[PDB]
Amino acid sequence: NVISTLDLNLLTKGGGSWNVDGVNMKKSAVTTFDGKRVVKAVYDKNSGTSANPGVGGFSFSAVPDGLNKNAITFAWEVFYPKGFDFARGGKHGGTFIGHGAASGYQHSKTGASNRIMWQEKGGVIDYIYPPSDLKQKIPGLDPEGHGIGFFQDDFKNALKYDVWNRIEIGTKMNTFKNGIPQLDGESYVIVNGKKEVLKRINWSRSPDLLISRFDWNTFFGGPLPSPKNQVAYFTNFQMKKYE
Repeated sequence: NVISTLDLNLLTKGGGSWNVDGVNMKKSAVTTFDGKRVVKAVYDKNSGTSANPGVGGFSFSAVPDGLNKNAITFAWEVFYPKGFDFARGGKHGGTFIGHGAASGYQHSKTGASNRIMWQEKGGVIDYIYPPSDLKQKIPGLDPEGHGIGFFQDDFKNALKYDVWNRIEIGTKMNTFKNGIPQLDGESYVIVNGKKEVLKRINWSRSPDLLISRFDWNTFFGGPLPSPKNQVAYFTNFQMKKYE
């Protein structure tokens, strides 16, 4: 079940056993909200990617003690005050495979990523950057342009207002046969108790390229940035056994 929980009071000083670095708090801050220790994620009007001038969200990287390189789940809760405008979606974060680019319109032969995005009206999708020059049998799973979305129909308006939404994302490596990846990797997403699973993934090209870190980086879009100054709260970041 839950292997460990991030202590947000250590987020800017190494994260304890989560081995956090790469921290960019931007305008966000660890605080208390609804009696929980949370991060208030501050999204300025017109914030998003670096193509957008406002400041929004926050980021950090973690390699927790106990990270299982073959399969692992990360989980968190998020509160959207009534009135929050989800626009046309944005990122939370997720699990990165191997080393090298796998996000931001850039791919690599050795890296992949499995992330949560929100969508319009509070939807959720699994958003995957697969590696360059690696066979996939899942239709549309190609390492070109932006990442590939899954579960569009399955989490429509899943993210509700004025409550703690529970989100999880699980990642399980493919196996290898004589160094050949076997198109048997998996992903799953859970939102407020509903689980959807994706099988038949090649997550890497070689048995030394495995699950390597959790990268958190929340922001609107691209391409559509935050329509207004607004906040959301994140809490209870957990690393969990892959179910």
